[PDB]
Amino acid sequence: MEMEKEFEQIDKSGSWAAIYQDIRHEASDFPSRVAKLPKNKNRNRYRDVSPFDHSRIKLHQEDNDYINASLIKMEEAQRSYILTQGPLPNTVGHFWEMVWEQKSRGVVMLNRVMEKGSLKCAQYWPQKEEKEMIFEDTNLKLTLISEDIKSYYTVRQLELENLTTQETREILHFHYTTWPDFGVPESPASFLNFLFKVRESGSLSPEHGPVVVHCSAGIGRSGTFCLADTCLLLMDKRKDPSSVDIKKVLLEMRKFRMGLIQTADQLRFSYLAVIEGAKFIMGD
Ligand SMILES: Cc1ccc2c(c1)[C@@H]1[C@H](CO2)CN2C(=O)CCN12
Repeated sequence: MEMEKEFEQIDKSGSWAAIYQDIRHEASDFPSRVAKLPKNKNRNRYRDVSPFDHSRIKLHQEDNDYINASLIKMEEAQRSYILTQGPLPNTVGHFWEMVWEQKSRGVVMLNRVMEKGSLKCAQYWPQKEEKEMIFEDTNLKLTLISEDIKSYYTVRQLELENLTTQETREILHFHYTTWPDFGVPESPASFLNFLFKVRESGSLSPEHGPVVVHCSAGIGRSGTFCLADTCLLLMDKRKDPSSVDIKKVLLEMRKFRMGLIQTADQLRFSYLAVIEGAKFIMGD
């Protein structure tokens, strides 16, 4: 069923809450035993948001290999994503260790450091060229190279140095700065523009490790980003773009991380983004 017609049928009937609860009921439940070990309590931002054991990213160290991060592997679309929480004061070094070890080119940030008057993640990148950051626990150095501030997003060029080997890599930081403190954006136009800027950079391409995507918990806004990207890629590959079922793609992604899409309003916004996405790239 063409999703644009499914959309108007749900809107006219006002059944968004009913559709959303059906997804919550059918979603996978897999063990997260490593996340719940007592040694890992200060590595989790939220007690109710944990990576599954089968899909968690492992840090390359013998001490403690745990980080709140999941590998989302989309077999038909041929895309992979790492979805993670906003870094905590004691996990900023783990975060950059993961970017290094997984060979990621891009980090996608969908939150502000402060929202609703409370801290939603650590200040984990340098704000001035001449004041670099050193992470002594993981032996990494991070330097701000350049910053491009636009109305709806900022892009940063960062240099990550493995102090152990003196190898360096260029990381691109894509910061979506205008998601509202409450609800979802009225139009998906600026979110879509942002998504196609991340693509144009190479950060989502198979010649690099998976993109790292985060918000505060790494399930709601983060879920919206990967769901829109994968659905638009499937519409480009298939003989019948009308066969793409957004609810079935979301349930496949929920095999790899719990809770993706946190509200019925985020589910409706994801439909709106894909639908408009299709028109721009398939109509005109
Ligand atoms: C669906 C959509 C919306 C916006 C948008 C794109 C796609 C992106 C980039 C422009 O922003 C450039 N681009 C094209 O010219 C073809 C499509 N793709």
